[PDB]
Amino acid sequence: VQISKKRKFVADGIFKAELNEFLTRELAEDGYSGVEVRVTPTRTEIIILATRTQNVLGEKGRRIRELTAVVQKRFGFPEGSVELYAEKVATRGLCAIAQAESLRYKLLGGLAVRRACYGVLRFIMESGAKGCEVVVSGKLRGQRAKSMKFVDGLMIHSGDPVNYYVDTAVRHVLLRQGVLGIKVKIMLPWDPTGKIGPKKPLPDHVSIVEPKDEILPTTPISEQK
Amino acid sequence: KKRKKKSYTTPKKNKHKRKKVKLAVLKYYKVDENGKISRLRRECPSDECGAGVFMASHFDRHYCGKCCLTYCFN
Amino acid sequence: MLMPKKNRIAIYELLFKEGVMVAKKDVHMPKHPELADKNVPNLHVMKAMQSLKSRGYVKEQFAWRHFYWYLTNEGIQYLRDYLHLPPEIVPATLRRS
Amino acid sequence: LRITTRKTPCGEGSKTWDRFQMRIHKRLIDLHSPSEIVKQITSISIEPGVEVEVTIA
Amino acid sequence: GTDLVTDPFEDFEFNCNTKYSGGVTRNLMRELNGG
RNA sequence: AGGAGUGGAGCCUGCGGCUUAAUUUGACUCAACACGGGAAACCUCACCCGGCCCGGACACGGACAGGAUUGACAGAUUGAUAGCUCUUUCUCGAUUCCGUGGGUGGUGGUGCAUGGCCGUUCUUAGUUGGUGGAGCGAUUUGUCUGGUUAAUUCCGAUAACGAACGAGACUCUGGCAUGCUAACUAGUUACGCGACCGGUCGGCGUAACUUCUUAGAGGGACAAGUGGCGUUCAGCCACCCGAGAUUGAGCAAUAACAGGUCUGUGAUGCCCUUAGAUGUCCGGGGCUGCACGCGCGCUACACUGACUGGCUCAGCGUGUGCCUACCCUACGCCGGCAGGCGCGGGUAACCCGUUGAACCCCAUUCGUGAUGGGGAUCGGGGAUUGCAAUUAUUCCCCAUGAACGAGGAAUUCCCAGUAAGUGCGGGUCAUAAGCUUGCGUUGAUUAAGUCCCUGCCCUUUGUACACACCGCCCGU
Repeated sequence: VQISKKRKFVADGIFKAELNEFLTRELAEDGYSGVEVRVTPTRTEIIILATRTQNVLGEKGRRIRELTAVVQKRFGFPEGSVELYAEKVATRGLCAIAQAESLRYKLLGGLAVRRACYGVLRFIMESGAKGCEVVVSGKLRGQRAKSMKFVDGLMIHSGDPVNYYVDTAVRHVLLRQGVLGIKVKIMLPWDPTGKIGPKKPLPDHVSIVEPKDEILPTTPISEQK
Repeated sequence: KKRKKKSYTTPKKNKHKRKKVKLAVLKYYKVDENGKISRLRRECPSDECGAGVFMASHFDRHYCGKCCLTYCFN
Repeated sequence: MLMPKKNRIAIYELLFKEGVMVAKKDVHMPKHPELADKNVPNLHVMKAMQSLKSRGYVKEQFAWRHFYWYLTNEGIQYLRDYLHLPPEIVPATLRRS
Repeated sequence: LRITTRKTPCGEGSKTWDRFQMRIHKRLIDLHSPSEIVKQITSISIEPGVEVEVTIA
Repeated sequence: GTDLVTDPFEDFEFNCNTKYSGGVTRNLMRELNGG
């Protein structure tokens, strides 16, 4: 099947988005974080990064089998040409998807909203984040809809660096009285190499290398062996 | 919020159930009490269906149901 | 219900022979890309399996216009409670160790 | 690839638009070697996101 | 469905000026020293 | 003391009440009114001349071999190759036939129950803790006299110190490389043929690491140099040198609107319509008319206004076999060229294409001007080929004159490659545009200011206001 490069790339993006949404709503209870797709000669792998992999694979790899079967049967992959894996994410506290899901399940599971949100915030900051912000909007009891916002640390809002320095996620919690929106933003710490955060530093931060130490007395007398 | 506003006319309508006669006379009729019932005119010998194709007669232009078959001399 | 019976029995047989599928959310559509060539017109077949899984006692998983059905123990239990056919006709679920 | 949409899901407010943009960069490298070496050299574990195609003339 | 629970603290912060100001004040006081 | 472009001189649409049937649902100051990407013959239409197919897990009334659903133009319904003429009765012979119901859910209501998103307050610089000072306290200082800046931007001052958002930085985008990285798809070639009486000559001719083109790694601009003003601080002005001495945009705080969206959404709480589930029925007159009742638009004023396929000229992009058998088109059909027939190319720097009936310009010409100079309803020659077109698709011209040369109070937008003129792509889509979103091309007049109007911000001040002046309030 021949298809233009623009259409091919757009269809690849559509496939990534649809797959992400499907397995998000499928295994968000299992701490789903993200999906990556590697297309290589005869090898099309789908890596599912999730906090807990015990139920992502299930028992004897049943759930991984069902996921592979449904993905292949829906997207028309050749039989056995797609194998989807599942690996843990090292830093769960720096992903807004995982932490918004965690706050949702702490709110649904029974907890004071201020307590659950402050626990999430505390976990974000001991995970190493430079700052975080959780805003909970909706029915906070009563007819009117309130919105609370707990911001602890530092976070930028404007400019380009928000794209690679602030990671945000929005989730809907279905309560008996209505829908509650939870928005979590985490500002990643600067990290050269290792891919836990962003590589390039904040563009307004100018770092200075310390000039070499110089401790010499009035008369140069060196210590030699 | 707005429909076609078709409610002033026909407030209530009786059911369109037909009281078709149970005893078939147009379709099947014997009045001979014999196993062999025939037609006084030559029957169409077409073999694309069974040998007992049932054809009824009216004043003119009968409607049969599949292709509106009509008794004709080709 | 807008359903016949002959295609209904055929679709129960097909569902027995397959078990786990993914379907799109259409009703009157006889041209479904991934569920064609079953010796039967695709309208009745596809709606038929949608209704087979959507009676009110079997779950689903659906979004982006697509139904996802995995054979839980509820699927097999309703198989037993409704069709009363034991699984000794081995499904595609008893493999891949 | 440019796509310009209205920002609002409704039709209310000042007419504001989103100008989404996709850039597709493409390169060609031509050379002369037996196909065994090209199969050897394609296997370099190309990073995800880079579509690679090999063709013969 | 389920419903989220409210600490007396957030209840007071939300209903400090409402018909339920007296009740939330009393429940907060009961939280802080109710032994 | 400025103007340019005139809502009336060169192509229609949105909305507000009434002709038996039309002015077909949300939104009404900025912050509604070609907005819902809303260009609706069917289909998502639902004020349409009358209706038919289907609905059912939970408690139900008529408790099964016909209890009739969609296929005949003829001797008919107000349309309707649906059959209802009161008729009609082989095509699955379990489409189940009338009844407010939680419906294999409704584009049903509520955006005064919500989520998400968007708009705005608010395009301006604004906002906030901690510890410390002041006050009984609400609060205040920090967050400032002043100078400076586009900027709560800095200098500085200082009962505050140290910080956090916003601004800036940043990202994309132009503008410059006789430097680098090198390209059988567009651009060189003199060990060259397709040339005579020593000027390179187009399906083909392409061992220069490329200047035009493409795109990447870098460079380059910093108020850097000089002069002047200024606490000689931050800065401002001018001028050589420079491709450039702030190009567009994008992103964008805190606190808020009962702002819009339940008709974008298996995003949703609660509550509820028809047995035509907005389930279906390319069944079936719903517009688009013209008291500008309103809003957005289709809108150059004579040598400059116009014709030698005329040697200037585009660039942004789009384009086809998984439900796209509705892609972009070259070339040959020759009634006179887009074109209904053929035959090829292109999934694209490859073909359309050096962009298939081109601008501005050019003795059809006016030595002045109601003419040749610009289009006043409005007829033909062949029709892009669309279930209709008229009740929105469709292509040059014959000179019968258009108030034919600056426009009621009321107003909108705009500072240079800008306004305006001009066409070309994308979205919608079948080529579907007078819409929008972009792109080029021709190309200015004015201004380098101010707080007069309309508003915004930083301080002081008054207040009987706090629903915050569309406030409060006084007297028959």
